[PDB]
Amino acid sequence: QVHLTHFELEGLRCLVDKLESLPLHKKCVPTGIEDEDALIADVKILLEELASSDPKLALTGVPIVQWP
Amino acid sequence: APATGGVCKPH
Amino acid sequence: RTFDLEEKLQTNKYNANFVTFMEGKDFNVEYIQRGGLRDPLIFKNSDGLGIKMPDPDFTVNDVKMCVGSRRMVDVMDVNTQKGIEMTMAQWTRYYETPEEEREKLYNVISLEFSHTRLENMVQRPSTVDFIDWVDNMWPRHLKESQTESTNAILEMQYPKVQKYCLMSVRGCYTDFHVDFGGTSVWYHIHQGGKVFWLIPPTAHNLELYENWLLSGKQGDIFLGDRVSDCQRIELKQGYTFVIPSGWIHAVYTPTDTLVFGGNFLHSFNIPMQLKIYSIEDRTRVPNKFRYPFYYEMCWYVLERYVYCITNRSHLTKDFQKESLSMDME
Ligand SMILES: *CCCCCCC(=O)N(O)CCC(=O)O
Ligand SMILES: [Fe+3]
Repeated sequence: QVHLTHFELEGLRCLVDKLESLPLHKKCVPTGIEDEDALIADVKILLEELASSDPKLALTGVPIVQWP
Repeated sequence: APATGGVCKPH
Repeated sequence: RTFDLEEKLQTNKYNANFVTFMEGKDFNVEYIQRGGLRDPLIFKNSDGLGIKMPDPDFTVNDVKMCVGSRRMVDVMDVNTQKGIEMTMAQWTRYYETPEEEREKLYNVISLEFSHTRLENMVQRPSTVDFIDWVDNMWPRHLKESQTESTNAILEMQYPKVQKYCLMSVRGCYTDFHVDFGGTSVWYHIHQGGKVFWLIPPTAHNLELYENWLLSGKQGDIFLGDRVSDCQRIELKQGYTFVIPSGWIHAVYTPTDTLVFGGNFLHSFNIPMQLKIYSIEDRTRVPNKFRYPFYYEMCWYVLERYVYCITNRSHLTKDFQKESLSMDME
């Protein structure tokens, strides 16, 4: 239903792979984060479900992430 | 001396 | 420095065309979504960018009074490319000294002035606010809690890398580098002028760059000779320059100059951001010269994406509550 840019999809897969593969002493999980393993798991599911993003429809002129 | 971060300089 | 910087400024060989001249109105989120902020941009005027600058005759002594005579400032010794420290009042005295009376060439490129009186006198391009990870991803109650106006790491509640004042005397030179964390940079020539040599972040050029850093022979080798392609370009007074993640660049100051600029990470060139970070790690850059709280920020980025798309939060209850309270303001 949501459409990410391929820039973002590629980026987020790099990011997840990166953070997941760091050892504990370099992971730097911040104090606001609850369960970093469940967050990772969720990003992986999300990227599979968003893999068919339509590049046209993603060009909304508004970022996905904004404060309400 | 206190440690700093976000200092712009080459190398 | 055993290469002649004067011939690097005179030769016509750095003749690549990498920069796009743009009108401010076309620099929007749609443009970023479609292009990924991959191309260096110059805005010859500020129409449509949404910037604000101080008064056009603003002096270094004015900067000093806004941040404090006693603020410690990192200064670069141009001859060595090493850092020293002095007070802003001492920097001001050096800067107001006539050219012939200055013993050495020093440059200030790292004065971050958020949470000082100068902060509200400078506003960056609007589009940057929409995509900066600091503004859009970092827990807002942390950012708002910052009181320290220096870059003291124990006082820092967020990555304080958003607004820098650069003060450069004629003849200053900053050797080739990539901005910290793979940040993109906006850079506004308030007064004076700068000459940049720009080198694209191809896999080959980034290997050369790392190898050049690991060799320790940066005084001996002008990097812009060692690469495939390099654009030398002049920025004049009133121009605003945007430098994408990973671009290798060196800068010369032909006249006394004052610049306002700043750094941002964004969601459209993450792979390059990570790549730069890993060059810093391998070449052992001290944390002082790096993006603060880099991986922490990356965790928060993942959380925001998940939350905004699925409505499932991976923040602690207490951070959820802090965020909810702010949504209600
Ligand atoms: C990190 C501070 C914002 C960007 C300006 C410093 C810098 O990295 N430069 O490339 C400019 C160097 C200069 O003007 O001498
Ligand atoms: Fe730079």
